[PDB]
Amino acid sequence: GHQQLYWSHPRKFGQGSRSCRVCSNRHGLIRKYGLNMCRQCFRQYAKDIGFIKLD
Amino acid sequence: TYRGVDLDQLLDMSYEQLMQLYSARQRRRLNRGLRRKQHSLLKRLRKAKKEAPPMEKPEVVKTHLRDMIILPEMVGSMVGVYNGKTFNQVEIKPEMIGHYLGEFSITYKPVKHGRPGIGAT
Amino acid sequence: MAVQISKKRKFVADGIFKAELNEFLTRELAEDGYSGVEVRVTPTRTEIIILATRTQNVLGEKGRRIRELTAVVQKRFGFPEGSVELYAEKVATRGLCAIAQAESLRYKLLGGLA
Amino acid sequence: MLMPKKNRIAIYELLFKEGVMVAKKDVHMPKHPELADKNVPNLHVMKAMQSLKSRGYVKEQFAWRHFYWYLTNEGIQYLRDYLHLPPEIVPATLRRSR
Amino acid sequence: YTTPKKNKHKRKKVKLAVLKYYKVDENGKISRLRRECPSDECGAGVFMASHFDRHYCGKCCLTYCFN
Amino acid sequence: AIHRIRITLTSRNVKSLEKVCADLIRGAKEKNLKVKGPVRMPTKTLRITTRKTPCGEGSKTWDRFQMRIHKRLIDLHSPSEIVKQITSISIEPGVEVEVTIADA
RNA sequence: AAGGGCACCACCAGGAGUGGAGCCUGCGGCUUAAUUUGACCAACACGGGAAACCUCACCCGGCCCGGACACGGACAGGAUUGACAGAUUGAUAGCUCUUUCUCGAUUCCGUGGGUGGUGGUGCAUGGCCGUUCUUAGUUGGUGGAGCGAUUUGUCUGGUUAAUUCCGAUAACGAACGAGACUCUGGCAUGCUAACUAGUUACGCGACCCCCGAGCGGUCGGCGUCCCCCAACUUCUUAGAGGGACAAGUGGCGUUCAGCCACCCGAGAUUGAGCAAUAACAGGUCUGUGAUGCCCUUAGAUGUCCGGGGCUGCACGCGCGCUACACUGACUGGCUCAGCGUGUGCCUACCCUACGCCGGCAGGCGCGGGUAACCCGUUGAACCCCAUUCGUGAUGGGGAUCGGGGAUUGCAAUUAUUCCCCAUGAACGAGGAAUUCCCAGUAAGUGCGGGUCAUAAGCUUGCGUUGAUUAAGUCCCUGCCCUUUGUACACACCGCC
Ligand SMILES: [Mg+2]
Ligand SMILES: [Mg+2]
Repeated sequence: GHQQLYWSHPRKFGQGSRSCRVCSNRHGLIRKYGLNMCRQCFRQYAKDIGFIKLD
Repeated sequence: TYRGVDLDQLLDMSYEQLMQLYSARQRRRLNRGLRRKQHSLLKRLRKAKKEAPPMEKPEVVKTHLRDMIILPEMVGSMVGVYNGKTFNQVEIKPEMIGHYLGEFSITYKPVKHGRPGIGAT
Repeated sequence: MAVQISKKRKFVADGIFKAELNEFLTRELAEDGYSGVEVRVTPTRTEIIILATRTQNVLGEKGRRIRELTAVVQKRFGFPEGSVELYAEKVATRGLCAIAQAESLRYKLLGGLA
Repeated sequence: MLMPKKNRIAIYELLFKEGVMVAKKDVHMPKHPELADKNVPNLHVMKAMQSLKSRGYVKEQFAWRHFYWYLTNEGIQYLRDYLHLPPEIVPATLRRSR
Repeated sequence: YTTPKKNKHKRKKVKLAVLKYYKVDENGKISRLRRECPSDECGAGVFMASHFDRHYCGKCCLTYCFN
Repeated sequence: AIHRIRITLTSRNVKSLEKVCADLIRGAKEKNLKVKGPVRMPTKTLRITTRKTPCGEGSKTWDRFQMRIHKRLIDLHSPSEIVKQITSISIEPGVEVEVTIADA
C-alpha cells in the first residue's frame, strides 16, 4: 500500500520498538546502561566492551 | 434506563456530560480523542439508519474494530463484529451501552471435553 | 551537564564503539592481515591505530584505501570533521598474533590446501 | 525502483564528492541522516546503491547494522559521464592537495 | 491454499492516445476547454479534470464541485 | 588571573590512573603549585548477570560480568593563573579526563 | 565380586519443606481456524518466553516489491506513476470498478538470473553452552617388556581435598589438570589524601535546668576551601603496602611426607571465577548480514496492515506464593540496612525532593540530580513496645464474584495495573513418596536490578533476624584407585 498504511502502526514503545544493535534481534535485549545489545551478542563481545569476569 | 434517564434524553446527551454517566474506563476512553476510524464508523451507521426503510431494521455493517464502546445513538443498528474468522452480526439492545462491542462476538467456541488422548498417563 | 551523559553510559558507549570498530576492521581488512585495533582518544581529537601485517596492502594508491576507511569512520559515528586520524602499524612477530595466523589459515584453506 | 531523477542525481553527486558513503540498514527510516535538505528516503538510497553494486561500480561492506559502500574505479567514469563532468574533478579520496 | 476469492484483477490503464484536449479555430484562437488549477503547486500549465460533477487538479488535488 | 581548577581522571584500570595521579602531581610540585589532595571516589561496579547458554537448555548457569570504574579528583590551585601555565595533559589511551573550573 | 578412599545433586542425627487446600506459572491431554514451537539427573518460573498491537513465527483477510543485473519488446505521437469524488472495502488500501487529471524514462512485459524467509534439516555444520566431571585424572619423547594390540613410566606402602607429597622402583626426563593464580570478606587507631566523606574543637544560635551549677544537656540548626577564614583522618572512601606460614609449643607419625591438641593472633579451611584428555548423533539453523543442502519467492513460507490466538478447560504433572493461626491477627507508638538504579544515536520512554487538591489509587506547579553533590542520613521489613481479639473455619484465609473510582497506551473486552466498599470458599499441619542444607548456614524478613509505555507470585543479587543437629559412615543412591570374572564392546537399558 501507500505511505498511509505501510508503516502506520505505531512502534513508539513496546517490544517491537527495540532491536539488538548488532543482530537486530527482538528477544533478550539488555537495555541496562543503554547497552541495547542482544544477550548472545553481549556474551560474544563483553570482552571487547570490557565486561570481564571476576567472580 | 442506563443511569435513570431514558433513551430519548440519551440521544441528545452530548459527549461532555455523557462521560459523567459512563463508568471510569468509558469516561477515560471518551476523554481521549476518538480516532478517525471510529468517526467513520459512526457516520456509516448514521448513513445506514437514515437510509434504512421505516419500521424495518437497517442493513448489516461490518467492522474489525471491536474496541468501539457503544454509544446511545447507535441503538437498533445491524453491526457485524469480527471474531477472528467471520463477522458476527449483533443487535444493539438498550442495555448494552457501557459494554464494548467485542463482548458480543466470542473469540472461541466453548470446549466440549472429549476422551483424553495419550497424555496424563 | 544535561548535554553529556553519565560516566557509566559513556564508558558503555566507548566499549560499544570499540567493539563495532573492531568488527568493521575484521570484516574489511580480513585479506590484509588484520591483527587488532588500538584507539587513542583525547578531548582534542581521537587517534585510531590499526595493527596489521601488510601495511602497503591496506594502504591504497597514494593512501587511497586508508583515506576511504577514514572517511567511513568519519561518516558512520559522526565525529567532528578532521578530528580522527587512521594509522596503520606493522605488527612485530606476526607469528604471535592468533588473529593473523587464524586468518592466514582460513586463506590457506580457501586457496584449496589440505 | 520507482525513485525519481531529482534525488538520484543528488545521491550520485554525494557518492562522487567523496569516495564512500555510509548508510544504516533501516528500510523504514523516514530520512537518510546526511543530505538532510533533499528529504530522500533511506530505502531509495539503499536500493540505488544496491543497483550500483549489481552493476559493479561500488563494493559493499556490512557491519552490525550499516553498509559501507566503496566506490570503485569503474564508478569514477560512470558517475563522470552520468553527471556530464570533465575528467578533472575527482573524489576527495582520490586526490588530496595535489 | 485454495483461496475462496478469485485472484484480484489488477488495473490495466486505458492506453490513452495523444491528448489533444484543446482546439484553436479560424487560423488560431486559443480555447481552454479544460479547467485551470489555480494553486502555485499546480501552476497555470497543467489543466484540471473534467468530471461530470466536479473538477480535479492533478498536482494540487483540489476539488471544485459544481452543483 | 585568580583561577582555581578541578581535574578529574577516570578509567577501567587502576595502574594507569595511579601513575597519572602520581606523575601529574609530581610535575605540579616541580612546577611549584600547591595541590589539593587526590580524592579517590568510591568505585562504580557495573554488574551484568547473563545465562551462559544461548538457548536456555542446560543447568541454569549464569555468567556474571563486572566493570570497575574508578575516578580520581585532583584540584590544582595557584595564586596566579593556571591554564597558561600548564597545558600538557600527558594522557595515555584508556583513561578519560575532564578539566573544569570552580565556576563550572 | 573383593580391597581402599570419597559425596547432604547419598545416608545417618536433625532443620525447613514439597506432595494435602486456594492461587500464579510451565509442560501433557482436551477443544479450537489458530491455541506457533523447541526442550521430556542432564525438559516441565526453561528458551533470560511476565505475548492486548508489535513481539509472531498460528489462523482469518487486505496492500505493496522493498523481483537487482543482463537480453529482447514497449514507448516522449507517452515506458509508466500518483490521485478527488462515488460505489466497493473493516479501512480515508486509487485495492478494484465508473470518471477524468496528473509524474515522465526513474518504470512495464517476458526470458535467465537475483534476493529474502523465526521455512525445513542441530542425525550436515561453525560458534556457544550443558553433561560425562568439578571427580582427579590425562598425555608425549627416550628407554625396558611383549610377535602385537598394548604395558612400565602413571607404583607395595604412608599422607592429602587432590598420581597432593614422601618413599620404593625399568625406568628417566617431562607436560596439562589439581595446586599455584585473580576477585572477594575478615585485622590493620601503620602511610597518602580528602568542601561530591566525615570527626573533633571553637563561634553564633534555638530549647530545658535555671533553685545554681553552665567547660550542664540536645540539635542531620548555621559557620571556620567563602580563601586565610581551626585542626584531624579514628569513623567513610581507595591506593600503595603489611599481615598467616602448620610459623611457635605438646603428642602421634618410617619421626620423612604429614596428622591431632593448644598459646599468641583479626583470621589456624571466606566464598567464588578460570578450570585437563576424550566424548554425547545432548540443545540451539526461532541470536546473528554464522551457514551448507532442500522448499517458497508475486494469489509470497518475503514484507506491511486489521483482528483473533498464544491465557482458551471433564483432567494429570513441575517449580513457586499464600495460609491453616494466640510463638498469632489488627490498631497505634518506638526503632536499625546494603547491594544497586536514575533523562536515552535510532528511541518517544528517567530517579524524583518539596508545595497544593483528593479519602485512596492519582492529579495540579515549583525545583534537584548525567550523580559519594538530588532522591537519601535511602526514617525498609522482620523484630520491639502498648490496644483489642479468645480456640470458633473466629478479627486466621482472601480465593471466587458485584459495583464504583484512577493510571499507561492507538486501543484495557478474554477483566494491564492500582484503589475503595461489598462475599468470605477450601484449608484445622497434609498418605505412599520425595527435595535442599553444616555457621551468619537453613529458615523468617523485607529492598534493589533484569524483563517495564503499564507492570513480578519468576530470577539475579543485597541487606535484617537467626538457629537445632553433626565433625561420621558406606546402609541406599553414586564416584575414584587396585585386584578379579566375563560369552558385553550401540558396552547390563548388554548379550542370551
Ligand atoms: Mg477482621
Ligand atoms: Mg574363567
